[PDB]
Amino acid sequence: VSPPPPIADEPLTVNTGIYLIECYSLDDKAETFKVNAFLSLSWKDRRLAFDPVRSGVRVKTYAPEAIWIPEIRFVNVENARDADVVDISVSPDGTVQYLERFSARVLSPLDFRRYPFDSQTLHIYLIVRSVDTRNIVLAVDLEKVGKNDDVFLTGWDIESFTAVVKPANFALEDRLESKLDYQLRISRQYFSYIPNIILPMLFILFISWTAFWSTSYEANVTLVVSTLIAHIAFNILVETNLPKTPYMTYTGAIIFMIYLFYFVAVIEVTVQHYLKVESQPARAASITRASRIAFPVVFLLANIILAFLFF
Amino acid sequence: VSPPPPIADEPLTVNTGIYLIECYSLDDKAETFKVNAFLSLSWKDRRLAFDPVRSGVRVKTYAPEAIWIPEIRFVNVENARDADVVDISVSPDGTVQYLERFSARVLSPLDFRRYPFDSQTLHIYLIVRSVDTRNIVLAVDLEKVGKNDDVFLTGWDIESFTAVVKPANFALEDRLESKLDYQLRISRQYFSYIPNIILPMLFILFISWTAFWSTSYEANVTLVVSTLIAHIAFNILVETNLPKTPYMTYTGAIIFMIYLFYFVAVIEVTVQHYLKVESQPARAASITRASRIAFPVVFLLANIILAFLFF
Amino acid sequence: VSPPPPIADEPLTVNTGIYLIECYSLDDKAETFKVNAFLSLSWKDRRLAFDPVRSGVRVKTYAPEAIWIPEIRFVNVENARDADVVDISVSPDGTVQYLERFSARVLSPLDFRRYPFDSQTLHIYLIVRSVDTRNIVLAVDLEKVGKNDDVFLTGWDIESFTAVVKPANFALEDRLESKLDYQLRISRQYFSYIPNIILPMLFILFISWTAFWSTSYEANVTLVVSTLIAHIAFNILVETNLPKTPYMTYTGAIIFMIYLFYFVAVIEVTVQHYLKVESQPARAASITRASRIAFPVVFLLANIILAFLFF
Amino acid sequence: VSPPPPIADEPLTVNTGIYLIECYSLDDKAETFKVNAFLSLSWKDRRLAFDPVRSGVRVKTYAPEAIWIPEIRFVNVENARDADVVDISVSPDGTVQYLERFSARVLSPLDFRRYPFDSQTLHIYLIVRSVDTRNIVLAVDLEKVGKNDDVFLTGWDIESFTAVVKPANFALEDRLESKLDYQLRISRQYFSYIPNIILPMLFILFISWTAFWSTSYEANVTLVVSTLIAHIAFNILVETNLPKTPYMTYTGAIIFMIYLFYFVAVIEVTVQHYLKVESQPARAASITRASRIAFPVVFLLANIILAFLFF
Amino acid sequence: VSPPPPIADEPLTVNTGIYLIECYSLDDKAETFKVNAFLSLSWKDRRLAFDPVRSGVRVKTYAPEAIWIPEIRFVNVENARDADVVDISVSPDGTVQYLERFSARVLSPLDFRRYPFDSQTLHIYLIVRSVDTRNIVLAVDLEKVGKNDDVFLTGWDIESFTAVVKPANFALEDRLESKLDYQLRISRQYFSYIPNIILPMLFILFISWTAFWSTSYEANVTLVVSTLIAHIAFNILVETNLPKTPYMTYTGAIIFMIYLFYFVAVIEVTVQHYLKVESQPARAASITRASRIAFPVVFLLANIILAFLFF
Ligand SMILES: [Cl-]
Ligand SMILES: [Cl-]
Ligand SMILES: [Cl-]
Ligand SMILES: [Cl-]
Ligand SMILES: [Cl-]
Ligand SMILES: [Cl-]
Ligand SMILES: [Cl-]
Ligand code: NA
Ligand code: NA
Ligand code: NA
Ligand code: NA
Ligand code: NA
Ligand code: NA
Repeated sequence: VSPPPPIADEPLTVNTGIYLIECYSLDDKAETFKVNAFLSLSWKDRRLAFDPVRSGVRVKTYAPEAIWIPEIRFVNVENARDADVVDISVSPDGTVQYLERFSARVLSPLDFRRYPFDSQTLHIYLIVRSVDTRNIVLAVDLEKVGKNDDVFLTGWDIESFTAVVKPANFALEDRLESKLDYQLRISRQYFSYIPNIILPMLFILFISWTAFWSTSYEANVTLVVSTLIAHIAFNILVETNLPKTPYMTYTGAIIFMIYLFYFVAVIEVTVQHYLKVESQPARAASITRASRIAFPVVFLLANIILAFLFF
Repeated sequence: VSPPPPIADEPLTVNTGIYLIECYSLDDKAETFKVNAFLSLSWKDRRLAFDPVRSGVRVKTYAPEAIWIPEIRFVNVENARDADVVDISVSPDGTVQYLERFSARVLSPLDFRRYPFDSQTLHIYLIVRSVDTRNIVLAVDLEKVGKNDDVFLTGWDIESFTAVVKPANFALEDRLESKLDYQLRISRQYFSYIPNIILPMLFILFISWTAFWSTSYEANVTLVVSTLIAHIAFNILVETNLPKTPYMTYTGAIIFMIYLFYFVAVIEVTVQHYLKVESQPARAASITRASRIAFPVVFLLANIILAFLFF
Repeated sequence: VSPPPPIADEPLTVNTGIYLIECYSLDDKAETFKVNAFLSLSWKDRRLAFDPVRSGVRVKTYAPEAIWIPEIRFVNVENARDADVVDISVSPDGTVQYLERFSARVLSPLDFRRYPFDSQTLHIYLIVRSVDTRNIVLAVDLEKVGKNDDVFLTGWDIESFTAVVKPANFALEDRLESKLDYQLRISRQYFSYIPNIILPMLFILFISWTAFWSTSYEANVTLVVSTLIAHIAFNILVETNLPKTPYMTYTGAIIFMIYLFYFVAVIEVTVQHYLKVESQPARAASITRASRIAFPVVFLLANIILAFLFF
Repeated sequence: VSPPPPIADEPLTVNTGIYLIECYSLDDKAETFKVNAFLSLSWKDRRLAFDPVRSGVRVKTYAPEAIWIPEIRFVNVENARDADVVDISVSPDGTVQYLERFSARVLSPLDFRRYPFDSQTLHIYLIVRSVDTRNIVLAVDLEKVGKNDDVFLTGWDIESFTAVVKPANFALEDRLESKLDYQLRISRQYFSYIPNIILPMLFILFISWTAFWSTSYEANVTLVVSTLIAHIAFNILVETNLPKTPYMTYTGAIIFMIYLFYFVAVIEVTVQHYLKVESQPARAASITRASRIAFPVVFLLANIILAFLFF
Repeated sequence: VSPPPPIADEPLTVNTGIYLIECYSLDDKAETFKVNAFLSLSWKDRRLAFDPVRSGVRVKTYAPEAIWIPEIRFVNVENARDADVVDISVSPDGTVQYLERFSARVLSPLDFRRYPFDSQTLHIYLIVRSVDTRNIVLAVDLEKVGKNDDVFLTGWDIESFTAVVKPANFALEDRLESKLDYQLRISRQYFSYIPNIILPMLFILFISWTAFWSTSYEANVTLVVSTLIAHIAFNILVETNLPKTPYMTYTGAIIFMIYLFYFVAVIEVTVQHYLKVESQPARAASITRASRIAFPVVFLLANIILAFLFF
């Protein structure tokens, strides 16, 4: 089969629409998500036109094999989409109405800078390669772009599913390609991070600061070192749920900065002891008393500065 | 092939039934379960009707290709179901009896609020898209709905497998859709959680409270900090078996609240020592004596309040 | 094609046989195992009978397509078996001899009560659905049931591979189903558990009891708390290799009971210190001296009681 | 199609050859390895004979479907090999030269007794089932057996890839089976084990022995218990990279024996303290002084004995 | 179908080109990466030639089945590539322009010597086996070799994608083979390693050195042993993200060497205590004072030596 012939030299417009059914498995480490939706395509093929009076019927159904169907592919998919044809319907003028149900693992990158208080724009790129007979251009039928109300992405809030109506028309391997951008705007449900990582991490830090109300070196060493290891466990736990970024993430920055607080606490604890042993507990008392105010104040200000830089 | 013709303007009723053979792999993190079942379909096609005297036979068997079969899909499945046709049998009046054995990974969300003392309703949604010739409506043939006696879902108790007999008939992409709700009611086997997580977690908490019968700061610091680290390991272990929820789970709440008890124990231990050093062991004795009653009482009441809010 | 016709009203007997070539991947958590075997089927179809004198051949080979083959399925399989036909041979009387090679992930439940000193009976269920023309019944040709000598299941000892010769006939969706039970009897190789989990776990417990020969509270607290944490690690390591059971496993019971020994050791250590501080070291000495005998004796008797209840 | 006809009662010889391209994914836990190779087959089928003077073409090419091809299977594979036909060349006498390139997950058992200083022989078993027309026997055309130079198996050294030229001809389910043995000899690259597990494990053990130059019970308890916990982590780490064996592995034995050294160190530390408290530091001094020589000497001799038994 | 006939004895040149659409999943442990590209093939088949005047058309499209297509395979792929034909276009002279979109898991080895400051050259090898009619040789059509701007390999910087224009022409199983080398040059984004592994690891080491400003053996033992355990946790975390190499990696060397610093710190701490107890605190003071300079200086020089050997 060959593509439909042009009336004049116009390109063939394939109207598209994606309707999300099931949306799942957003892998932060892999920067992938799995989709399960409807793909609706529509184009005019005059060769398929018929008289509704003479034929009796208002629409004609065809098998994919019977007629010409545009080879529509997804750009950022991992493997080729799994698709199953729901319907192919021709109206008297030759307007073909294709519908298929598909599933694909889509590879759209993520910006972890404000993690876990981040929002993402997932992309689904539809593309079409022009044949030698004629150039094929994509379009968005906005009435055929939507999503189910049940559509739920675990640990995420789905904000919008829209399409950038003007396609990107460009050359690739000496043939004209028409790309379309479907954007799924989502925002992370940060709630669980608070009682599971953030608050536990702050509690262990404040426990390390009880060393500023203790003269026992052996007890302080235990307090600051033990809590530093729990902080190491939280750093490891966090960096497992995330990929290696060439930039600093919000949680990454807080986690990193807290190491400096542990390091300075070890110095204070060491200084206090050296001074006490050197028979200068008065000077050690001044340093310990100051640290009680300095550590919370510097922690609170440093956090104001970080939240400011990141948001 | 085309769909059966209407005697009048009535829609075509496809009677359905799901009989679960094997139910398995309930992933709490993914909110998926795998199923292995029979899917039975029954509809009347007058074109297939025959005389049982003239033809000799009582029923006629057909290959799927020979006749029209309604396109039945599952809504909340992950990928398209794996199905294999068991039988197609036509009765003299034209009543078709389709049977297929399928497997699918079903995506039904879970409510972890009362975890691990939760009960779930897993859903299997059957759907059908109306063709242009005529509208297709689903029905439940209750005699062809069930579960095998052997059906076991590891770590769960299977309560019931029923179907909401009235379909959800609605419009989608300008065509009628008939959705059916098959509900699998299950309840978690919480027993293992008690000797593996709950009791070990309570033992480590009570061990931290032996610091209220000790004047040794060095020993108390070790007792409360060491047991706090074991509590962190239990928090990590628990949050691995579960997905990130935008709400508080029952175990999540208890685990979180227990951090506050560790934090207040560190404060008491610190106050006792400061007072002893400040040569006020009488006042430190009053606080330590009070804590011995306060901590268990507040723990017991806080737990009564939590169990009340959650159940 | 249609099934063979009955000489009288008798059902059609399909003689079966499974011969294991490779047996592997027993997942304790999933209660699955992978199998790679031959499935052999034999039934009489009089329509296929021929005179060996007139025809020239002793046996005739047919492609699956050509003749009627009974639809045999596995009940407890996860997904449909992967099968490849080795041979189809018809003798002069019409006796068909089918052979295929297959692989399947079989879902047979396990009894972890005596873990890791448990024995299991894995099941492979063959089933057949009767058609409208005639009822189909399964049989066991014992000369065609066996296993290769090389057959090895990693971490397990293969005891026997037999079949329950009388099928389990029952009605399902108003049609006769003939089920067959192939049983693979295996027993766990517990050897590794001894130097990796059991002996390390006992060593850490005995180390906690060296606190009964020490008056140093700070040292005892460290001994009992540190070893309790290593016991938590062993509990976590063990519960990862196993699924969540609604019953107590043997290792689960020992692991649980050992927590009580750690809890009572913390109490003794606390009592000894309180008494020493209260200037009653004579009474604390009596308790410590008693504990030295009590703890090993109660541990040894409690273990005799457990081994008795479980074996 | 039928198998080629004989000249006499001679069996049909299918000449074989395996040429490894890619060798990878050696799973120690699963005792599997993945292989991407060429499987070459050759047999004579006089029925395919042609005159090139008349046919124009020295050799004739065919699609697998067009002619009879022996059903050659692998014994020890997990699932059926993924194969793609490269070439089928038929010369005028009727000699078929079959080429395919496949990938398979071969299941060949491993001997971990000398781990990580072990050498393995991985097996790839080719098999063929005789048909009723005539018996089929396998052969090795040594000119078509080899491996690529680039063939690298991560963490292993590939020594040789050879075939046992004489097939194993045996009876199975009353039909001749001709099995061939292809052997891939490999030896583990033990180097990473030395700086990652062996030396770290020895360092922590020697650190525990610094307790023989310390009179501080509190410090000794910390030294021996802390280092014992690091040894538990190394035991856990090692047993994760390995399956549960019914025998003792070399690393398993060293790891196990080291527990006894920790247990005896705890006894010495306890004895020293009891004696010091009992006002017998002279006797405690004798035991501590002896331990300084005993522990390294017994460790060194025990290791000589183990290396001797294992190698 | 047969291959195109030669004008003379020249081989058939198949011009190739790979253009990467998406590049993903670089597994350091497995030494694999997944690719999704275009594969373009061009060769002349005079049998397909046509006059543009007489035929009207400028180019003729064909289905893969209609015409002869060279069997191009990838050497270092894991399983056979997933490919889907985009276009086949024949010019009047008989020049075929084939295009297919494919996905494959490519197995190219990695050099972890400078990890995580390493650069890699990933390879994609295209190969072709000569048929008996004529020899087939590969070529690089540089205008049809490239990558998309969006191409992102998580945690890596993509430097270049080029092809070694001269193929490797060699004999294999008595037929010629034409191999082509496509090289993807990438360099690791080491930035995340600094705040997550390197700086945390240095902080814990410096904390261990605060023992040189403390006379408390009990506190020093805790400082050096606790920080040694956190270093073990970093060694384990690092060796999980990497495969077992027969050479020393840069991070591996630093991690290893740091163990020696912990071991010498334990010795110093032990010597200081022995001397203090032996009533020689003056000599212990000299050693402790020296260690304060020795440890940082030796650490800094040893690191200069390592960076020199590795870079
Ligand atoms: Cl696609
Ligand atoms: Cl479906
Ligand atoms: Cl099956
Ligand atoms: Cl019954
Ligand atoms: Cl029946
Ligand atoms: Cl095979
Ligand atoms: Cl390939
Ligand atoms: Na078409
Ligand atoms: Na149909
Ligand atoms: Na059949
Ligand atoms: Na064939
Ligand atoms: Na072709
Ligand atoms: Na301590």
